[PDB]
Amino acid sequence: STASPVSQAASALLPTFFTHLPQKHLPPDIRGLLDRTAILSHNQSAMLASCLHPYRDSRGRYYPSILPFLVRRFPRDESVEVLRSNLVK
Amino acid sequence: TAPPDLRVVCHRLASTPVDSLPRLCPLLINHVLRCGGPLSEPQTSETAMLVHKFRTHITSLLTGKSPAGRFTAVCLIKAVIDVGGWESLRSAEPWIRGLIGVLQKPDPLSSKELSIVTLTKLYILLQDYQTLIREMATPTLPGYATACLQLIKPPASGRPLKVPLNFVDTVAWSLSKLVVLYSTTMRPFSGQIKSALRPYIAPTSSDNVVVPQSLKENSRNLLILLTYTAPKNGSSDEWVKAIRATILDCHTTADQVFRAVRESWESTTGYHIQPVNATGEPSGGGDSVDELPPWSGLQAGAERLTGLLEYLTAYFNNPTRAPVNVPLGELLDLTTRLTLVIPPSLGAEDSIETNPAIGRDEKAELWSALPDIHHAVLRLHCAIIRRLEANAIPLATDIIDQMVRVSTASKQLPSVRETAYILAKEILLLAGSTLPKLTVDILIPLIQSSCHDILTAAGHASTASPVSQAASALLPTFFTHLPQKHLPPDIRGLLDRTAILSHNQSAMLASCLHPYRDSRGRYYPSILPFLVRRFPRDESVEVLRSNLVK
Amino acid sequence: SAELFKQNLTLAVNAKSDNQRRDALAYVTNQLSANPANNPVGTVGVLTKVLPLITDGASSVRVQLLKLFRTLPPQEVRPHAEKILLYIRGGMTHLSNDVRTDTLNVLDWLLEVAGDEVVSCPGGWLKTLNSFSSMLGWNPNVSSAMTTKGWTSAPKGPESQAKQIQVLAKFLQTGFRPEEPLPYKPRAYWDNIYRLPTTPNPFAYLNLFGLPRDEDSEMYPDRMSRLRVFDMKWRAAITSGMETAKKEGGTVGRAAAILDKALKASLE
Amino acid sequence: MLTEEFVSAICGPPLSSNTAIAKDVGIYCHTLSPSYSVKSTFKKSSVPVNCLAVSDTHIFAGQHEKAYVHVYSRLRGNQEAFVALPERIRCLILIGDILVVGTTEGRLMLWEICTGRLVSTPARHVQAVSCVAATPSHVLTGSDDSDIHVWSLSQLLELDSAAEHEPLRTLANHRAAITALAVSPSDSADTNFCVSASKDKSCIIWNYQTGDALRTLIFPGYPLCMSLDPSSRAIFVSCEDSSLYVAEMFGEKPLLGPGSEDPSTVVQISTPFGATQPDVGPASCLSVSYDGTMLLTGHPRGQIMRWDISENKSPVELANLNAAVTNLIFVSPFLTSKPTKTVNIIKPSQAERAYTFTAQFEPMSFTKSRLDSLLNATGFPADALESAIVAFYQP
Amino acid sequence: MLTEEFVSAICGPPLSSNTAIAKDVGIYCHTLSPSYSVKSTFKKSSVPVNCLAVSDTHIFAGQHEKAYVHVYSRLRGNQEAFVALPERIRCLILIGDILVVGTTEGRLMLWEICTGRLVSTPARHVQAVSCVAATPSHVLTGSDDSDIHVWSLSQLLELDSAAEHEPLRTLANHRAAITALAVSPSDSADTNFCVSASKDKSCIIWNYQTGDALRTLIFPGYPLCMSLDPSSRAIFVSCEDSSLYVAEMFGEKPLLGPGSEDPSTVVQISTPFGATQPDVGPASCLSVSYDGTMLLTGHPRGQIMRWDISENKSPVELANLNAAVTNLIFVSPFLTSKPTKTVNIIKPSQAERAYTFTAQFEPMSFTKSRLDSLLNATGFPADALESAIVAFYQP
Repeated sequence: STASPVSQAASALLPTFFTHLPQKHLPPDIRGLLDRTAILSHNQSAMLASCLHPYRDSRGRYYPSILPFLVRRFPRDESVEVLRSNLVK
Repeated sequence: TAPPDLRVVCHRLASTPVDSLPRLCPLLINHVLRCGGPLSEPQTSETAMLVHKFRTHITSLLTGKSPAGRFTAVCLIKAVIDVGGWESLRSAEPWIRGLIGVLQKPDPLSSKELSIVTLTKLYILLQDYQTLIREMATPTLPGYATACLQLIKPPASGRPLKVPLNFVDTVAWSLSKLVVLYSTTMRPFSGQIKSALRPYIAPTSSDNVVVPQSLKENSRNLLILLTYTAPKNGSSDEWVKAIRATILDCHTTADQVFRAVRESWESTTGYHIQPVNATGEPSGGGDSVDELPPWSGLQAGAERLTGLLEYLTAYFNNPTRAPVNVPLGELLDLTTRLTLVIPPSLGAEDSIETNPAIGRDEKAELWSALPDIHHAVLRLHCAIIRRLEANAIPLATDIIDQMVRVSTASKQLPSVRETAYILAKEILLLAGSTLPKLTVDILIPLIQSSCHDILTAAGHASTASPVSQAASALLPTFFTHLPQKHLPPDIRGLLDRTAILSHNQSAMLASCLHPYRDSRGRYYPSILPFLVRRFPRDESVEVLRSNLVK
Repeated sequence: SAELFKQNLTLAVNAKSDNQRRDALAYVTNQLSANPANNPVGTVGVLTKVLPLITDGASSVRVQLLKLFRTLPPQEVRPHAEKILLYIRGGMTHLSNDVRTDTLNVLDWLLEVAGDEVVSCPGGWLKTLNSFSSMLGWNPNVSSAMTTKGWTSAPKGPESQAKQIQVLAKFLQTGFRPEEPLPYKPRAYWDNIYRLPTTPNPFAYLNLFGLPRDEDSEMYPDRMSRLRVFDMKWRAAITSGMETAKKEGGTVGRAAAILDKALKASLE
Repeated sequence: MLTEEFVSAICGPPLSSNTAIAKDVGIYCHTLSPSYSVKSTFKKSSVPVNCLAVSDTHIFAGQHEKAYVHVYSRLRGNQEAFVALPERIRCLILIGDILVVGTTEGRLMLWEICTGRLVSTPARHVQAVSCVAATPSHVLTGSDDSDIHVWSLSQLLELDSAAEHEPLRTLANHRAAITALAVSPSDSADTNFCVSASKDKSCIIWNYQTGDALRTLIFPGYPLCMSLDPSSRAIFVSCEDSSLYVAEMFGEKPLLGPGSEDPSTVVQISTPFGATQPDVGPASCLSVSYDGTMLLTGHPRGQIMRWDISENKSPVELANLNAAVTNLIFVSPFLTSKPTKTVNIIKPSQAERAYTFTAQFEPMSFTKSRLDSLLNATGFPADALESAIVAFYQP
Repeated sequence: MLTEEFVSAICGPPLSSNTAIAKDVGIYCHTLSPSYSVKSTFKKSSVPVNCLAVSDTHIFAGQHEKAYVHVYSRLRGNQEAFVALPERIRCLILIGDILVVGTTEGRLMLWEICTGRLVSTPARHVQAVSCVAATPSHVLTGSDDSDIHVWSLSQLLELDSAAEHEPLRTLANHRAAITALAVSPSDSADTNFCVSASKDKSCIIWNYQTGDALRTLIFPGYPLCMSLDPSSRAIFVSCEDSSLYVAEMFGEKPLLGPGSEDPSTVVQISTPFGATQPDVGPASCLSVSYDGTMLLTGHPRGQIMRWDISENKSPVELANLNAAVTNLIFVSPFLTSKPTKTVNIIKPSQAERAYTFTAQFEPMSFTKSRLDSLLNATGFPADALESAIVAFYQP
């Protein structure tokens, strides 16, 4: 199906829900829905934002990173090339 | 309890006169698109009564004598087939014939265009449901095709075309959308389309008709996709034969265009240049059906060659039904021939070999005509890169040479520079990380020109320009997909300075990710303090700040 | 010894003799108690073989399964709670009261070794509430099915009911335990990105490769959402149940007293 | 719904007399998620280690003993092609629509399946080429001569190229035959790496574009098979001691990165993540799932193990295919938009011809028109409506 | 390649009786690159430490022991305002259009220079607010009660909020008066940090959104001022012993990161990067250039000292101002396109009025049209040319 303007506006808003929204007040189901939406929509900005803004539980343990999906969907994009900066030397 | 949108629609349709109904069309369409529920409800409630009255009033407007009512009916039918789903699809059999009758009757051109768009949307939406093609699309489609071909068919040889070329564009676009889905039904109509779209493929200045660009593109797409209607699965054979005929027409036109310049080009495919008469103006074309309309004059030959190159571009812009044999070698040979003839610098016309019989005016027209031909060749190369992706790696070396030669021949034309930047970005993204030292050295003037354009647009030698945008898109690629070892240090310094002064975040990220290596071995400083101070809260800049520093 | 372990496990899961099965299971339990490393097929394999056997008609054989469970390593039990809990659903569902009691003991074991995994696994909360309310007879769905339209019918052991209410109260307090945060780990944020996940069954909340989950099968890992769904759907029914059990009195009344304490702490 | 699939290839005669499992079937196509289920079968193939390649249109399978490759069409579910290569095939991978074949003679063929063009490199390896990895830019060939050669793909494949092809670099700090090669997906000159396993019980992490050895790891046994995790965090290797070893590059003692030690320092790895019983055998092949949480290991006794790294150290048997499972290749559950479709494959041939490309052109809507906005918009656009109304009311 | 500029402020009476510099002039504006010269002057002010703020249009300067802020119009060269405050100023900073002032009574004040609002907070501090720092979301105030309070900007600047404002957290591990505060460029919850400096010879690096104290640093003397390097790698700190120290957070041993020690373990810095003579005195203020290669200090005897961080050369005197250089603020060499220009400011008034925002609207093309493309494009676009020709030839 084609991309509707409402879908494009929501896709432009999806990374912002990670970058500029407090994740400590966010329910876990909404975080899971956001991660599912990013992965199944192939939003590399949203996947990078979810990796860089992890979700803390009530325990204090971070959730696993989306990153295995991002590196397999966009293996050579700038989003993963910036995450591979620890091997630059 | 019916929707208030449906009540508003029914009340306004009942009260508003038909002559003012087109002015009331924009709000009615919004209300119908809001009416999603009852229109999709299959067949008592007030919702059902109002839906039945609304459909009856639509049919009354469509079958009425009022052209304004017909226009309102077309708009409402488009809205209903958009919002109502399969019930609105199956309750639309008189609507299709009414829409065709709108085209047949002397209605205004906007109403005809909207009827064509509505009918195309109908025939596209019926492809989901296999039976509705059989009862509904299949009988009504030949009448629609006959009406369209009657509208766009020339009335007489001594009479001009009645409909506007912008309307011919809409008809060609609709047929282009329908051939891919209904090849068998409009197989008999393929003969009339090929005669109707013949002047609009490669129009010249000798045709005395200003042909629209969208009409040209849609005619090219339609005559390329008309191979779908080939009987006995002859789609691939017709596609290959047509593209090879186009290449041959390009070569025969290029003979008459380049009769002035004595060429050192040789053909790997085996094409030999026919002799061209020295006397008279260069002429080409004929009245035959298979060949394009005739042209007179060297400039007209140049637009003929440019139009044929854009038709070859449309070949890679359009899909195919079956696997086809793409003549990549012939296309590469054609582009090599068209790029081996280059405009000179100031005073190098004596250096470039020319035929003695050709006059100075014809020469000057030729060297003015060459940059547009080179631009068309570069656009064709960009289309080939886009379609083949990693399959143009075998062709990667030659297109680099042609691009560098064209850019160095005409580095003063902003359009040629912009196209060179786009093609350079595509090629360097494709196969750029393994380019040798010689290729890196010969693409250095492109780097200098791109940095100069970016700095000129940034003001640190202006405003936004397409050339500046193309160069700014190309700028991170010089760090990501170019060998840093083969780059001279001044080139790297110019690139870093240009990225800093243009505040290009992607280029600065790439420059921080790719430190520069010299022969001595000393670490050149990174431009990371500039990137952190200009873009402090960016997520990738934070990762670079936390990783490269460690 | 590994071949002996495999053949004894196979005879325990396949043989028709209750005495031979109980002796083989006692042998496996003895080797697992003497050395947890003496497990050639692994804890997952042992669980996969012995979990269909929890619905056995032999109460003594079920007792040796309980002993084998209690000598299995809890840290290896924890990642595979969902299959054990589904077999526990089958044990709750089976009509035999002795099988129900032994499966209640197995559920008490599984709660003891892994409370958080059971209350956070997919379907671990609301389907458990379905099972408890079904075999306590406080189910609103069962009550609505029994009730008719228009008609008004007349209004209508102890150790088993006391055990059921005790296990329900323990499950409720386990799901509603107060939680405290961990201290600050200096190198957790970067290791979360640059290292493999150490959480058992990661990406379960995504459920990308699984069946779509309704309310019953959705995960409720945190206490706030657990309390939200519990107050939305199951407060009043088991409230009436604990009031009825209080009116019953006895050991059922005592189990109702622990249930009342747990539900009052939940209301806090 | 997302379903994860994998293609298995078996070799050799059957080892048990089972009438349920057919002998002549060589290739299986399975679903791992949500459960094990055999989707499809492909007939008459004995495919050794590293001779299977899977793409969305076709499965390429080099044959044991014979110098043949069987091409099967996944779209039509049949055996499309019997292609004969000039020499013995030892390893076979696919990059794009270009098949890389490493021989026993030491040669490499690059066969473009759409143009039907075969490019043969000179025998720069003095013995058999064991393993090959590829990127869109480079090809790494590790052979039995303790040598790994790095080749430029764009240099290897050109039109009218007559110069003899030469590797860019050679990495020869190994001292035994190279068993396995894996390459990070990054093509950057500063972040790329490859990891190589050889018979000297050693794995070396290299920067193959700069020719620098980043890290050396030593195992108790020589590694038979290797795979990186998707997110490049760890290496999963099997050994001849039937053990499965994990090596994380960014742990508390990092193999790579800023906190890592000197490249001359050699790390000893002796802690095994997993072990298989000798009746199952050592892992002949290994693959890693899309999420990276699971990894499949194929053993020459016929069993397939699934390993859940987080959940269970002990493997779980999916099935027994009654033959030595030499290849397991995962398939991505997401559909990737590719501008051309390779329906049929042009056989390799040596003759004079114009460079012709054979593929089906998919619809990508590269051409955009203003009528498409009216067509794809719900209702009509407001400007289109109002322009139509104005031109309608105008005479 | 760039023209850097910096503004200095002087305080107190002139130390020398006779000098070429005017005794009246209190604020100097200089160009550092490519040559040192005084580009402009501003007449009458006595600015204490951390009481200067520079924008693109104005310079705000608090007075010494007075409740006065002198506002100078940088785009006109004169003094525009003599703005009075309810309490005397200990510190002031500028963010956006809000002037954040830490007073002598323990209060935080926010003056919106474009609207005229003056939001005051209850005295959560018990002594004078020594230093203040601002993020786009938070305001950190460190006072002499060894307490740093973190406030949220939105709930501070809410229009109709009449409830008493309260800090979110209290970063209290220090034992003496907080001298200095610096904030990382990052604003995310997990990647930010803030570095304090107090009179207990200590500097603590905190995460000001979680409250955790990441690192503790002991200096031989109590710090006076710090400055972060542009890459957030080094913390330049002036001390009482006339010495500037460089603490490198992410160097050979990471203070913050994966290879760091426990946060409880304290790191001591004892190696001075630079030293000044007793006649020079300890540096009253520090600042780092835009490139980060160059550093400037202000000294109570009037001299400005240039230090080369990269070359590690000896410091050089720029000029002597005959009075204590309390504040030195660099200006960014590049211009950021700000949507509204504050030509004039509104004095703080407490009265019943509608919320009015006063600024000038700049032309930056928020609207677009088909005719704008015709104007901006060189010649006409081909499609518009073609449409014009068709409309012309149409009868």
